[PDB]
Amino acid sequence: TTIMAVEFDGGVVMGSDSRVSAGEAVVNRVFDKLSPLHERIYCALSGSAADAQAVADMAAYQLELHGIELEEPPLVLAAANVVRNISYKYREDLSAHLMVAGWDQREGGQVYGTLGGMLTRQPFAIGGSGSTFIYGYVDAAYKPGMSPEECRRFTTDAIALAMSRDGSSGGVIYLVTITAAGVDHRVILGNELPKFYDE
Amino acid sequence: TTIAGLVFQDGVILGADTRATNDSVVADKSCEKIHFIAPKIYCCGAGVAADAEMTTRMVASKMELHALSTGREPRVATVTRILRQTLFRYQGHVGASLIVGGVDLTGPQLYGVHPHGSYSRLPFTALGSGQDAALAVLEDRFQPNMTLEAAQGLLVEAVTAGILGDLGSGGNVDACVITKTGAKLLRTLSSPTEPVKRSGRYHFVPGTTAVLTQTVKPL
Amino acid sequence: DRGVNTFSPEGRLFQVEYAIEAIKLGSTAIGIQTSEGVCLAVEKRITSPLMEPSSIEKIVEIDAHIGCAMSGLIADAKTLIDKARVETQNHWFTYNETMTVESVTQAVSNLALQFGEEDADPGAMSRPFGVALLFGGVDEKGPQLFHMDPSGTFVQCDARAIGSASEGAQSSLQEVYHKSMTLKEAIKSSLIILKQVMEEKLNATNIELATVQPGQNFHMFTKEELEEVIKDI
Amino acid sequence: SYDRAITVFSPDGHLFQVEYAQEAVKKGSTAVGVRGRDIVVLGVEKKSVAKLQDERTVRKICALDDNVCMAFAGLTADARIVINRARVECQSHRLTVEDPVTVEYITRYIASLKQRYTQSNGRRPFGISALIVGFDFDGTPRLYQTDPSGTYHAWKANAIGRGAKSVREFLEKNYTDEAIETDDLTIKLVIKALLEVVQSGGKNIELAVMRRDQSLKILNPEEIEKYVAEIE
Amino acid sequence: SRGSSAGFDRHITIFSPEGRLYQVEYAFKAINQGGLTSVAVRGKDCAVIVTQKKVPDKLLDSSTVTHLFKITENIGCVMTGMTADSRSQVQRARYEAANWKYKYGYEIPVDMLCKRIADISQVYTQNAEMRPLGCCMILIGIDEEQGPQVYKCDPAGYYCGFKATAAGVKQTESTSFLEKKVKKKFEQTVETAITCLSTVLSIDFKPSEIEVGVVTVENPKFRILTEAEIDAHLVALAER
Amino acid sequence: GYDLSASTFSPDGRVFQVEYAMKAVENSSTAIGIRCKDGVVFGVEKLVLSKLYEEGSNKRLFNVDRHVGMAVAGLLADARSLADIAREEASNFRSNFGYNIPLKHLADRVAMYVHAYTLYSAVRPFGCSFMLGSYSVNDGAQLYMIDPSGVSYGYWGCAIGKARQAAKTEIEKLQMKEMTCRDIVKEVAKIIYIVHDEVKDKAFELELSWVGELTNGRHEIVPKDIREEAEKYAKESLK
Amino acid sequence: SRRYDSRTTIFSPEGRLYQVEYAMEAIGHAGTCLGILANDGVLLAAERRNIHKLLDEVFFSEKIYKLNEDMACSVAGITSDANVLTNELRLIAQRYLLQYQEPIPCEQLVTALCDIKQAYTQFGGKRPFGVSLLYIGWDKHYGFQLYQSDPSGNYGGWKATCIGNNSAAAVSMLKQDYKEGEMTLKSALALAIKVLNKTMDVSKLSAEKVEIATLTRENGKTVIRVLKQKEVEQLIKKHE
Amino acid sequence: SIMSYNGGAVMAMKGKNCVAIAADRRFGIQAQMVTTDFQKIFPMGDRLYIGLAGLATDVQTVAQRLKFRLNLYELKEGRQIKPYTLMSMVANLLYEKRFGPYYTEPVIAGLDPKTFKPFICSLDLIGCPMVTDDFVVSGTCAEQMYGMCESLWEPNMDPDHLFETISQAMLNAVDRDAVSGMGVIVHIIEKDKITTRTLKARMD
Amino acid sequence: RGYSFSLTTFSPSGKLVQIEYALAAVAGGAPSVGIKAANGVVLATEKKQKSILYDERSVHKVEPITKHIGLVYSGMGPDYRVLVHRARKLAQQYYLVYQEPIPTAQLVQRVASVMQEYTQSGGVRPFGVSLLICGWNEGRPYLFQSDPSGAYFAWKATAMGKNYVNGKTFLEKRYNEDLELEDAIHTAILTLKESFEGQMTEDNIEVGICNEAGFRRLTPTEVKDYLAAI
Repeated sequence: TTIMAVEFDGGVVMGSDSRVSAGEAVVNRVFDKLSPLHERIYCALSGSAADAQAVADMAAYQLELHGIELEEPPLVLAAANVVRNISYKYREDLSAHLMVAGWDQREGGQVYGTLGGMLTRQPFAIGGSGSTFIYGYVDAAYKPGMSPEECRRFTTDAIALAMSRDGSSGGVIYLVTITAAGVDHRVILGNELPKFYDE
Repeated sequence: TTIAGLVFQDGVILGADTRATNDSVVADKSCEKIHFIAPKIYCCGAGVAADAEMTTRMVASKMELHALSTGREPRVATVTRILRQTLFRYQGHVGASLIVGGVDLTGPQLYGVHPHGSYSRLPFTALGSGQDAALAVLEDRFQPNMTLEAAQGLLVEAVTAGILGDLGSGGNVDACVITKTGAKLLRTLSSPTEPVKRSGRYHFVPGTTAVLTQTVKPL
Repeated sequence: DRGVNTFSPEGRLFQVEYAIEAIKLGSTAIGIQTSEGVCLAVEKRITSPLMEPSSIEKIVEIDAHIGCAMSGLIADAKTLIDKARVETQNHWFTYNETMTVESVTQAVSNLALQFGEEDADPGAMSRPFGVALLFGGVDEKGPQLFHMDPSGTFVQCDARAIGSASEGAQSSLQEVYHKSMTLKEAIKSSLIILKQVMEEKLNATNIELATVQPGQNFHMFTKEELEEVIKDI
Repeated sequence: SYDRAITVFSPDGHLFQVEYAQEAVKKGSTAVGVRGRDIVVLGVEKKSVAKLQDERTVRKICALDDNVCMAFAGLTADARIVINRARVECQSHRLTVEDPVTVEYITRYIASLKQRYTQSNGRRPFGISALIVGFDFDGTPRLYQTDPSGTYHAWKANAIGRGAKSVREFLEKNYTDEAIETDDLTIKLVIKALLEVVQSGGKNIELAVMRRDQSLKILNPEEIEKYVAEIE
Repeated sequence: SRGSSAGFDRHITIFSPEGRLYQVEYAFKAINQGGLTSVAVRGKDCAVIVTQKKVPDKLLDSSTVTHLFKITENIGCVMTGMTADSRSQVQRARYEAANWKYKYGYEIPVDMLCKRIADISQVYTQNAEMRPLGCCMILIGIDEEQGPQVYKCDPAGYYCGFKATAAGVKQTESTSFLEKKVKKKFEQTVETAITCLSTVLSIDFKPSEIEVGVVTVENPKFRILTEAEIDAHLVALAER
Repeated sequence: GYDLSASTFSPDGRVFQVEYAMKAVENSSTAIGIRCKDGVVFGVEKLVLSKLYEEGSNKRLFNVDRHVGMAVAGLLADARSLADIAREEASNFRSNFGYNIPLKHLADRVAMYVHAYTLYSAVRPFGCSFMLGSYSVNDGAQLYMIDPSGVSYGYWGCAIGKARQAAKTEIEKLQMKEMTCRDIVKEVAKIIYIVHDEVKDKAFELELSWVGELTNGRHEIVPKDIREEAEKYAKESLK
Repeated sequence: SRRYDSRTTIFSPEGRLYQVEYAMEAIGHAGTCLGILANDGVLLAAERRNIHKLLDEVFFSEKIYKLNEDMACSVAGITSDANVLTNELRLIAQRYLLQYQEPIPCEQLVTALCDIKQAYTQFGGKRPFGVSLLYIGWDKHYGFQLYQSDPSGNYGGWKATCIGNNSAAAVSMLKQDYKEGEMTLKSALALAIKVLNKTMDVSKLSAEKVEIATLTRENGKTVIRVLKQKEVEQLIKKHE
Repeated sequence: SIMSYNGGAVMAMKGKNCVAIAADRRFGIQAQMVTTDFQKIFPMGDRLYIGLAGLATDVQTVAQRLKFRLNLYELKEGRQIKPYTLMSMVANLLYEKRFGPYYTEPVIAGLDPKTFKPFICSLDLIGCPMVTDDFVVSGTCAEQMYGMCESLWEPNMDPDHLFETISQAMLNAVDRDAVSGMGVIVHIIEKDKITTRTLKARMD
Repeated sequence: RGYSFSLTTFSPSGKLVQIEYALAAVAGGAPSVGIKAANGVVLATEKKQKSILYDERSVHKVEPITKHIGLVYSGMGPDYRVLVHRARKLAQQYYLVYQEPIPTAQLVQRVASVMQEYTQSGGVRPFGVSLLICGWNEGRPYLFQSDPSGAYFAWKATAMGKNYVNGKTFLEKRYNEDLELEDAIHTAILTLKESFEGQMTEDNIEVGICNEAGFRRLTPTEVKDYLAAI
């Protein structure tokens, strides 16, 4: 599991690998780790896939009631405060991690980190078990002010690196670019993952 | 217990063995596993047999009641949702690794919902102890848009590989073909084993059993 | 019909006014406070010779230094008496000392305006206590006699008459009482007033009498002692 | 839950529900007791002879323990409730003290109970007056009367139920130490009492008997009628 | 009978000697307190709801005096009668939609929404302590199966399907005219609604005095027609 | 009559308890607000009932949250209770959603709260209206006026209390869409000095507040110098 | 609110629970029901009000319910309340059989229920059950038994009694015609058809206007049996 | 093992219109034979017996609660319980204690009330109802009974051959177990009569 | 919190006046009719349909409770929706607990109980509906009528709502025990047709049938066919 988000000017880009493994044999070699919380707020799951799913659904419910009751698209800060509350209130019972990202009229693109029940906006907020192998790459290749294609090819590279080394991560790489226009869901097949030094 | 699924052009098809062990001993030889949920939504059962039975039966009731309520077909999204909230509330103690499948107005949908609540839509899957062989052959021969006959023989290859290749999964394979038209429970599709006869008659004439006390009650 | 918590056009709860009228039907009791201690005598008002005279006990013990006379709905005052008993004994357990009279009459006085018909988490009290108590006792502050009524107001009094003929009798209390009075004089005086007020002819059976002195615990005068004191009439 | 205040004061200080419950007792089947030297007798008037009637299940003189029995009068169902609660509480007393209950304990208990239902939310007062008779562990005889108001008393011999005025006048006139010198003078005292109020004295308001350290003894209807002719 | 009354039948929801519920019938007398009249009609393609809009004070922020209430992304709503009760049923209906979406995984159909809300007004018309919410909520939504949907739930708990309707003071003349037009047959639909309502009121409305909602098969999302577009349909009415 | 509880429609369908409670608001002292280009202003005809009271007794301009003001009227204790309910509302919203609550949603929640007491015989209506003001860079100035019925309307200019009509006829004299706070304060002052029936119920105080650009959205009572220049000018406009 | 309380748990100015006595009026209007206690068995005979129409008679009897292995009960008056009471008695007796592993005697069962009816008659303010019950059941302590309970919670053992319509004439005829300890089961049948013949004023008695079920002992087991119609015609004809 | 604390095994078996239920009779604490007439086969109707096994207290408690719910059913209904209904009832009852489970592994044997079709079923200690067609077993010595039954059972045996088969099944099957035996009880359930038979088992 | 005392009190005559009044309300309801054939049961109820604006196919009075049970009522609609949802709840509990289709006599016992609970609970009025529950199982037809008072009667054929007396007298002369299902439906539709007042159509009268195949509503086409020949 290696989910990743990036902040650029018009919006964000949430890459994520597509494997969920049970121990040493995989259960699902294609699994979209990006479940929408609203029209333009995706949460990248990780950890206990069941727990992450329940949190994504409850958070989508509250964000939808709060969404309609104000009659205006709920700000991402709202979403990461509800997922932050539900991840903090149950922290002894959920091994979940939800890099909730999205767009909103009042602030533009955002990527909030919510490991362990905390809330911290960040430029690029990578997570997942494979995320411990790409800190080097992302630190060496991240330059603020990235155009969208730079963000997409960037996170594709990073998750590619994590996929080659990590056993908890493999398969295809999903990418979505959230902006004022809408969501642009894309998929990276295993024949298209950019090849790195293989030996 | 080796249950599998599959999705083809027209609809889905669920497999299932017919054995159920008691810790080292094959208790049953013809236990059913493709249970009933809605008129076209079937739910296979792996794992703790009692908990798959009870869970899928409760959710069966909620979908029947709901089905009379909305005056409509039940959508498999509903079944999977109630199943995974019921499974999630208990925190994985209810080890009932369902694989629910059906055919909605949206099209054939083969969900798979594990004991903690983690569901995942996907085109082919196989739960249970023989998920290794079933995942093997399904991985090796699956294709998008298969013929229903190729689906039937393929799934039978899968659950068969579970039957021969595993200990706690045997007897006959059961496959149920679901389509937009309706459900057909093709009970006992294939029967690999044949050992049903014998050659030693073991009869004792009445009187060989030493009876101490007796009584008869007319009804 | 109206509720129990209704204020009249004059500003008093109905149930406390009608209850303080209900106390007016009870048998007259009187006690007096002196620097030697405090006495308590109450008319039993026996109804028939078939009754046991020792049955009617309108002067009961609350602890080793607090004697609680009453008048009115004698049934209601059981919850008050048991309340006070549990109170002073819990006070002794926790704080390892005897409980002051003001503390007791204040505590037991908290269950006088605690009545209603909508809060009622239990089936709590549905009307004010139809009891007028007169907690008597001695503490480190010495002899004190605290009146109490259904309205929950506990007031320190030098000597007070409560019950049916408590008005006239109270006039006798302001008539006779003086601070330097000796306790046997208190007993004699109070018995004189009761003899003034009682309908039946007085005797040592249809009354009781108790006192609590600085070194003496609470004590109820038996038949012979009561007779010995009534020899003066 | 029902939390209305049923029992509330009225514009004289009276608790009208209590006066009304005592009205219900004043129509109850007349009962009487007396306290003798070593015996305690209770008599319950006739109640409902009704030749098809069953005797055993329509008596008013139930057992509360080995040493505590009770009459009553009025709403018989209510008295069944109070009897039940008193029984359970007697046994809980033997659980927490190991000593059988004094008559004062159980009587003051039931008086507390009746007092609570006179003074709680949505509960009417009991319509029962209970003449609980019993023997303290020292063996002294005990007569305690408890009315719906909750006030209880020791008694030499007191009568409850309808016409308790005339019968109480009777025990006021005829209760003497010559009257309770012996058993049979005691029981002929009780039945001699109710006979003013029991139609066709002889075999109507049969009674009950308890001897010192002896469980409740009951008629013996033929033996009631012996005394019947003996007094008539 | 014939208006007979006994005891507390005229005070709470208990059956009078006839069998009527005077509190519910009085509630229907209470929808006429708002002094309004709303209309919803549905053609094959979309369901349109048009209402009055009385902004008399001139200090009223006209953006907030509205009887249209987006219930979901696909479910319209037009109240009538007492106001605050209408607000409350809007909150409760929104909670129902979010809860159906959470538990059951899809958009609540209009039939199950208005059915549910009717179930929650019946409880008022049966228990004795709270009164019936005096406000007849109309819904409009496009189910993928049956198409344009308009359901009317009232304080009596009833509800039903409609090819047209109206709620408020002039429900009688509105329904009369809609009889007179449905018997004579829907594309414009909106022209029908504004023609009917303006007829029974006889006002010749201005584009600011009313509001319009539409949910089309081509556009499921409930939506509000601004005073400019309502100006378009109105001027399209005057020029024939 | 037929009017013994809110859960009883009359034969004509009017919950007489709500109407009565409105007659309770209308006996109180008039308060007014005016939403304008850059915020909201509140005045309070706070009649002082005796010279004993402290300057500042019985304030009717609260602070339900730092970006929302509240002017009340009528039975004042009930106003305080709405203060506690609203404050709990904004606090709950900041703990749930992590930012200042939009005032519109706050008058939704509170309006449902007041409305919760006009359905039962077990409780009575709040006999008090009130106004809410707020300013924010995201939504500008907003003014909502809950009444005893629970209905929430947004106003450009509002008035609640006993002289509501005269205060309305005074408020319509303004182009409040084109004024700023520091000029609105004077005109609200003139309004309160005009609508106040002086010879009956003399001796009131003027208690003002705004929230907007100049206060950075932080609702705060008016500076004493501004309140005194305001009273000076308004009284001069009386003349 | 206090205007609405009927105060069903209060005494009158003369000490008479108005709701219990009004209930006694209701059961007073119910169909008569009487059973007789004998030596060889017990029989119940109840006037049916399912008389005669397009009813189906899907059940085995009308007013006779089976309570355990060894008992039977007859209700009179409010049918629904009789249902609730029957279900409650079944629950009681089966809890006794759980907690003691033997059948429950009749006296204990009747007391357990009558404590319930008394409980409603005392507090809670609910209306009391307007349902009188006659019981029949065997127990190894005291033999065949007949228990009459009424809405006030009071009950008594009887040897033969009648509750409901014309109960006075019925108990009168029993007083004139019951031979204590000498009535046989068949003598009980004949007498019961006597009383029901004289009391039921609808006029010529049929097999359709009553039902009778008898309980006896057979081979260490109790038998609860209803009389088929042929036996009823036989016993009425014999009565002629 | 909590199950083998008392030992004991019960089986049923299906014939030609008669299902025969057996049981051992040794109530014993772990190694101490305590009683030889402990009842494990509790009737639930005219032709319906529910043989339980396992820990003794769950034997008697499940039997008594089941008889509770069954008398409530038959009274509230107008009918004896059909065997499939009884199976779903007992499965519900064991399953209500899903996390505190009764250590009982019942087998239900009987006939349809109306059509008189043979019926059996075994259950696990949490209620997985497993209807079968040839037989069932339950208890500490299940395996020996699977051997003897699986070798001795035949399709369509009339009552008498049935008693022979289940007889030798219980005898051989319990003699190779320590914690069971001490006699054997057998019930034949025909259409018209019900024969109870105890067997001569090793008393050691 | 809500009123806790019963609102239905024994009148001094002892007849529960609220249930008299509720029965008067059902007596004013739209007419309904049920008849039991030899192989099934018919249910046909009159649509008191106002203006043609109504989407008649939007809601139905004859709702199935399971695959083999129906319901028709007479009186207050929303109350009926309450009893329908309650019945579906009960039959589903029974199906979970015993794994069998609930016998109709049982379901009518429970739903009769629920109709009784509100004649006695705190501050609720009795229902205002008289159900007709038709059911099939054990190869046998069932038809029960529950009232506001909670009691249920087993019927051959019955009528309720407006003019139910003339309806029942109409059935006494026209019901025969050997009536097959279709001729039963003819008899019921004639029964309503006696006092319809409005020229029945396939839109304004509903028809339900319960037979061995289960319960269901007859589509207005088929009901139109039966509305032929009359």
